[PDB]
Amino acid sequence: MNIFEMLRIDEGLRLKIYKDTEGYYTIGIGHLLTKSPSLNAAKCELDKAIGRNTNGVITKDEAEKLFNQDVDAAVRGILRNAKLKPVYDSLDAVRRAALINMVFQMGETGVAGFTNSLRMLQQKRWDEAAVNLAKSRWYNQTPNRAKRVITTFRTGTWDAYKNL
Amino acid sequence: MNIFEMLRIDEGLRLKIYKDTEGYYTIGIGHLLTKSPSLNAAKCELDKAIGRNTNGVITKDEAEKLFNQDVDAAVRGILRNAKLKPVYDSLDAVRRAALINMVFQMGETGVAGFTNSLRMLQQKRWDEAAVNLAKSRWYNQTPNRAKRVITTFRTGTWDAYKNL
Repeated sequence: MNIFEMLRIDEGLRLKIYKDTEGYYTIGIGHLLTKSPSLNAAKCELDKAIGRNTNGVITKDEAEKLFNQDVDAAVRGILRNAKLKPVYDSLDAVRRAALINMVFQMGETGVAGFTNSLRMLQQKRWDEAAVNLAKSRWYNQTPNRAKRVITTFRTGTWDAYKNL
Repeated sequence: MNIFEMLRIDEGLRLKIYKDTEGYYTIGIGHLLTKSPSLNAAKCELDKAIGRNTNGVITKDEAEKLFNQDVDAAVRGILRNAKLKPVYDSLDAVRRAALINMVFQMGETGVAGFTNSLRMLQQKRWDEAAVNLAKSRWYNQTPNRAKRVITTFRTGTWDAYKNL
């Protein structure tokens, strides 16, 4: 297990534009196209992301390339951010995947706002961090993935992703 | 006077996205970005049309390139269409500009639907064509330009664009 397998489980794979559970247009492995309610906006953003007139449908290799870029963007965002980098640097490889997962989903700015949870993870207070993360808006926005990500931070194991 | 000067008068020039009188996002010299109500859709379509992240603002040379492409697209659309080509081929240079003007605005499919007006222009019944065009939905959608374009078809002169 690693960050790629973890996110494949949390995001699933689609080759056509679809709306996530919050209503946002998404494609590939969790690639957010726009938060605009406009399908035409999403269709244009897709064409921009891929470099051709896709007519709303991508290939398997195109999905993999976007996923590679999106994971790298999350790591880049962590590394540039003064609140995220120290936490990332302090974590073991499994817990680093849980952090990248959160930034992949919510972005650098969003995750950097989890001030108290970040502090608890840096202090290695795993149980208290898990309790605190479960109070966040994130926990109800995407509950299935949030519970698995929190188990990962709590335990430092892949228990939540076993057999998935 | 020619088609370029004619359209500069009818469309005006803007270097930032604006909405036309029908509410559609437009830029440059009458370059329609989208009929979607979404500004985000329009912003993405602009980036696609130009080939860079424009942040909603283009250069004078970029406006000229889009205008060159858009006039050529209108001529290409006339030449491929069985209802438009015979009319175009029959018209003098001034009246051909009035026809290109209409196709630049409404598209090949749209203008090809003016069955009776097209027939009258091919038959050189200028007065009757002018009366008939003034009954169309186009005449009330964009009345200032429609009156000038109709004068051009009626007279075969540039009278309607003199000093503008």
